[PDB]
Amino acid sequence: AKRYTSMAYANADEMTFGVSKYPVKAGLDLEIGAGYTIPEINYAPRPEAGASKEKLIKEYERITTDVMERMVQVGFPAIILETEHVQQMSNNPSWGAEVAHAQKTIMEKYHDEYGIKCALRHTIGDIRENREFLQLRGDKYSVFLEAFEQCAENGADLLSVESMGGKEVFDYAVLRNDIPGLLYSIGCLGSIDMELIWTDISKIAKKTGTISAGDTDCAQANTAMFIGGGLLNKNLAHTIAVIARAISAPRSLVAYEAGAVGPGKDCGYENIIVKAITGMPMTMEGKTSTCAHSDVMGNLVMQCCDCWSNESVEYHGEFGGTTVQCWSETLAYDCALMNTALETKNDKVLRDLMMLSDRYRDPQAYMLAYDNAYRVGQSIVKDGDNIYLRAKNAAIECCNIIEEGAAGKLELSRFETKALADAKAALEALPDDMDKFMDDCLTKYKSEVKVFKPENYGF
Amino acid sequence: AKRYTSMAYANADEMTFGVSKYPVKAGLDLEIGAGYTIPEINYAPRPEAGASKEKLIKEYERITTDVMERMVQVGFPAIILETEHVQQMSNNPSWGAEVAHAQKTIMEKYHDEYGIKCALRHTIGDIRENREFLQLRGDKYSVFLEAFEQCAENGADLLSVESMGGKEVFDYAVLRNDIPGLLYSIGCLGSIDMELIWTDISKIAKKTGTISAGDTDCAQANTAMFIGGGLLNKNLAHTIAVIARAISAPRSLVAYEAGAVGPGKDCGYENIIVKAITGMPMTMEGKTSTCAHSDVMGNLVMQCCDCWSNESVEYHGEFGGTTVQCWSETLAYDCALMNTALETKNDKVLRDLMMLSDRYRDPQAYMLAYDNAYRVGQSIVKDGDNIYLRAKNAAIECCNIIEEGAAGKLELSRFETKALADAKAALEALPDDMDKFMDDCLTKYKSEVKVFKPENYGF
Amino acid sequence: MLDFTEASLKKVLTRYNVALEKALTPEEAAEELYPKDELIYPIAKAIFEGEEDDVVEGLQAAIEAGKDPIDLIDDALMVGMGVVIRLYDEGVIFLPNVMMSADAMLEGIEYCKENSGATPKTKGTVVCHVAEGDVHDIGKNIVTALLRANGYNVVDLGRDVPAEEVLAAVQKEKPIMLTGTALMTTTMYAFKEVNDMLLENGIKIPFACGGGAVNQDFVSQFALGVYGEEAADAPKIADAIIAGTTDVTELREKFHKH
Amino acid sequence: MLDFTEASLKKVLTRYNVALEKALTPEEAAEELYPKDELIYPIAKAIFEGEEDDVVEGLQAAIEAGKDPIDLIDDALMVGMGVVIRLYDEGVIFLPNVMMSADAMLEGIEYCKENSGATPKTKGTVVCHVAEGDVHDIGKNIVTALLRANGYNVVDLGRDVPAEEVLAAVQKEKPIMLTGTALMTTTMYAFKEVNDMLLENGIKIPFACGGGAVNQDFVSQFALGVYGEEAADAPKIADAIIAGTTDVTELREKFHKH
Ligand SMILES: [K+]
Ligand SMILES: [K+]
Ligand SMILES: [Zn+2]
Ligand SMILES: [Zn+2]
Ligand SMILES: [Zn+2]
Repeated sequence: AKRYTSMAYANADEMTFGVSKYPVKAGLDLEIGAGYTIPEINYAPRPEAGASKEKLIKEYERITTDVMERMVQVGFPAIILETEHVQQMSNNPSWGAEVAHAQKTIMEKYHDEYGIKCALRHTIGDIRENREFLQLRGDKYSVFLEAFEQCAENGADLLSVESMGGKEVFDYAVLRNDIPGLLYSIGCLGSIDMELIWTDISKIAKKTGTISAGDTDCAQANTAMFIGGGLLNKNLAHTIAVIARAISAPRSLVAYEAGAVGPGKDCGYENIIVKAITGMPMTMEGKTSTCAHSDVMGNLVMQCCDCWSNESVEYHGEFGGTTVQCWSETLAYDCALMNTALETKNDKVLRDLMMLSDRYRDPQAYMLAYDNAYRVGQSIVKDGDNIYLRAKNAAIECCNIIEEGAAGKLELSRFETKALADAKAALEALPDDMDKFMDDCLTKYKSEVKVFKPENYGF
Repeated sequence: AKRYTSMAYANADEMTFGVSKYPVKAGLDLEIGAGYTIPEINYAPRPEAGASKEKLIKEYERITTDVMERMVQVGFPAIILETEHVQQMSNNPSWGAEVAHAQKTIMEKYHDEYGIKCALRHTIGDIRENREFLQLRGDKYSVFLEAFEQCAENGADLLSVESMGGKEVFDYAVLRNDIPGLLYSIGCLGSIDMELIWTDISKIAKKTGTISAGDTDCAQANTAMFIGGGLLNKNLAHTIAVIARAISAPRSLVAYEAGAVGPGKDCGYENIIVKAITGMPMTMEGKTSTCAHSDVMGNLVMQCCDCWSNESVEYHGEFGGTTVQCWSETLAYDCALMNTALETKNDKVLRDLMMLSDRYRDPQAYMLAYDNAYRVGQSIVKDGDNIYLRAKNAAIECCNIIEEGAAGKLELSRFETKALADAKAALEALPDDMDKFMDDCLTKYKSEVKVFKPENYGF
Repeated sequence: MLDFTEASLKKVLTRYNVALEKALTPEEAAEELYPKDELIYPIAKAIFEGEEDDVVEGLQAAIEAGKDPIDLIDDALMVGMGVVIRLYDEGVIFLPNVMMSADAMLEGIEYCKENSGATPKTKGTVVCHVAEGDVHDIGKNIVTALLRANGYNVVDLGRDVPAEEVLAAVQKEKPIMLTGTALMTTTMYAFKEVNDMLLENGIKIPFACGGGAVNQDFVSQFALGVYGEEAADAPKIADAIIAGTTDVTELREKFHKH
Repeated sequence: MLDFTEASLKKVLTRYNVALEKALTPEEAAEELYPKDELIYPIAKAIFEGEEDDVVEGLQAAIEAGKDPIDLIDDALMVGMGVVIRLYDEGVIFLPNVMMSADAMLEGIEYCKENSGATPKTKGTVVCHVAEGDVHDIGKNIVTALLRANGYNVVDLGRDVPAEEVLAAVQKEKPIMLTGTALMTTTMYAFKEVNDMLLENGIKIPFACGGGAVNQDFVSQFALGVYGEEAADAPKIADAIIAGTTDVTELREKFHKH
């Protein structure tokens, strides 16, 4: 709704981890972006626990107890718990609500005993879909909103979702090196959907005195990343994955335009670009989220993180204790290193060290390096009012950034270089006018993708 | 054999991570302490894999393939695999040999294709024991040696053991705040057994062209730490755990005196002291070994590591891939940060940041801080020819160190403080003459500990 | 901000993929494999390029300067495709290049389906599905695309597919092979229902199981189960049914062992 | 090298144990709990202090100025020990203080043997063992102690214990409760052997299982199995046998639900 047309920071060099321009106060005495990074632990219940509401509540009480116990045994000052709903917690609003209430109760107990700072994030499933297609504005919509407000009324401090707007056209395009289809699905359909939902979520957050935290392009940009996989895969050019990431930034940006205040969702790798624009805090994930997946920017993503996440891990036993204890201890220590750097005014060198670790590992890391991310940010805000053109700007800026890198020390394969050159040309041939582009794609994808329903986006 | 009476380094500030004064060359184009840190991945097969030799060999093949595959997919330039023998691999020497062979074969295939540097470490089991007692010089001794040489002849690059000298008296002493018993078990009995085995181990390394790597006081010092547990535990005062650690330093030092060259075993937290004395490279484990256990010095132990380990994890599936893959990726990334620091001449500040992170977390961490570790180093070499007296010096120096800490910003509980004070007085009441102490202890533990067999120590 | 020297970077990481890339460009590589049959040529090249118009254009001229109405599928489309598949296995091209190519071929097949009545011939039917409760499409689609692109008829049962529906389709279509894909722990056990309900109706065909949440040990507790990790493993196992092996134990022996 | 300001240290970590420590020294806290019975007092202070030389001397003086050789077990030794356990529970003293006190008390119990003839009496018999293949003593030793401290009699079967031998001990001593401790995945399965081989010999006493490698769902798969995660759980689960609960499912209801 209220679009960004300038940057929150004067230059990339002002950005650092654990501080952001507009901090968020939430939960039990916690502050985010306020001069300390925070570990944010994620977890998935075992398949059996999903059988009933009571089994699910119990599993999450074991998770929460195990986590808070570990934090106080190792002396950590602060922790965030993120509960990513299984579908049944969102489809039945009161289920997620009762899990939220049960978790908050154990956290309040540890906060009263020890004074440990903490907050709870609930991430509602995007349930606006059936077996045949997306139903972004249908019957499930009202249930979607009830899931948010119920969890907000019963203990959740931060509200997030990984929304599905444009996912269907994305899925078709990403498999086909259809760059304009990437632009339309992520930058356009995604942006439009994001504005609808985030407007409502923020209203709910305000009414219930909780925080409208943010979204992630996980359904599109992360999918491109996983299909791309490691350095030796052959399923998606990494030079195209990175372009998807560039476009994801003005899409994810819309949450904040529409009332969200951060921290953004861990799996929003694009959050570095978003932070450079909004000056809001963001959670990141990388080397300590390998329990969920491999990535090629393990250290770099820490560069300006405010919260540090393990993404997800099943809840089960390891020699060192419970899965959620093992990873929360590692996240917490990573945050201790960063906090020691802040307290001693050595954050900037450490931020640089983190960035440089991965700058040259892959075009996907290269672009996300805080200086290059800020550059992408600049390219979006110069047409900030225009959801299409800002996204197109980002995509081409991305291409320029990678080309420059490749002319220095970024070592791309011939194949990667070609895919990049093809996509830049595809992007430069597009019209500047949004309507022109929106209309051509509407009729193109209506035709090429039969599961694509324009009513999902108010068309 | 040849005792240390001076320090390899002129002062603590010369110490850093990824470099040691005396580097170790080994395996497939790998170098240790040569200007880069190296991840060292550990693992335990599932119970089912122990049925037959072939299932065991198979499990290790899967582990090895999974690790090498991940390293090349994420662009990591180096890796060490450590296989800690299950008991059956050591009791039947050819079992360990054949696992060694199957692992090296795969490692060669990857090294040939991609040029990734790697080395294989086999850690023989200390099998010199039966159901009723230690048998450190019994019939099992020759089998013990056969394990080292068979593995060394069949692909193992580094040779290690976690040896049990003094374990029986330690186990008795640690439950009783018997500080002198700690001194005797670890410092005296431990040191005597260490010299026997490491003379033979080194002889074998030389004969087979492999590396006599080093030992760990796991069986004593780590037991004390694990019983000490978290900050809120009530099983062993942390001020007694750190004393046990200080004494382990000259015990573990014996391996090097007797011919090992490093890198020492990961669970040798006292390796920081050992490095300061010897200038030899050492593996460490902390924040990224939480799959095996919690500790109270997650970041500090990186301060001067040469290799960086996850200690151990069961081989099984996680969302992100196989357990050895998730943890190897985190280790390798931790190394990448360190190596970037080195490349840009920022290692010393990062070293300080890692150290300062945990310096105040616990007395166990405070002492292990590289400046304090060095000081404990100095207290050892000033009587280096004398194994009792050097150990007593370390224990008393440790007490001094924690006390100075406690008068500064180290915040000890009353209970911790009293227990330190009781231990210092008990150490200070002991005689300087070794034979006296040896004789007092011989007769005291003969009477108090029925499983104690003086012949295990040549008495 | 910090930067590396060339020597430093070289020490810190290695993009292993760069040095393993073959010298020839995809185009040059394709050129070494195209038939020089003048008539079949510009079709094979058109498939490789994912350029559907040129596939049609090239098919119109080949039935006018000769015949082969239905044959052009095998003589021109499946030869063009055999080039794409080859280059994909050798890693000189990537998945999307195969997808674009299969799209261009499918439109070239259905254009033959309009100048025929003859009904085309396939190596056999394969039924594909995603375990019920699971929306994860991609891996199935890549199994779908590879199969078709290797010369198989594919009835793709779609996403949240509920067993009863699978049973019914192995009946309607009598396929040589069924495939399954699961990605959530909350979902892999729909391979149960299907394996049991194929047995509880007397059906004995290979059940190629794959998916992120799935490994070689999980599919072995099923008599019909056969693991494939790569999507490129689906047609490779389907070809072992053209060879005669219906026995699952014998398939496992020449396909398992990871 | 770097150091923190006080303000900074306070932000980066918290030694949570420090603020939680009660004000009374252990010494003053035991003082409040000692029986003020003149002749019994020096023996209770002796037990807490874990000082055996003063335990005998205090006991001798007690049987001289009064009577009660065997009676002092429950009047002078169990009362002092009960102070020790309370303070351990409240966390004002640590394990090694409990151990030294148990050493001191056990050396008192056998000095009461030397003036008895009458036989001492206990609340039942517990057999304790570590799984076969397993060398991890410590947890078993803590369970041992806390059992001997809560008034029970314990035959300690030791380390690497083969099951045939658990049978034989359970037969001889007719215990009310069997404890087992396993620490390795490679070793927890010795509870199988034990459980089956008790049912196959028709015994139905509760088998309370613990150790690092073990959890609730694991012990529940055996019929005789009870879980207890902490060592304190050992007497608490044995008190319910003395309360008259022998049914595993009845016992589990109170003690599972972790
Ligand atoms: K997620
Ligand atoms: K070990
Ligand atoms: Zn996500
Ligand atoms: Zn160890
Ligand atoms: Zn696990």
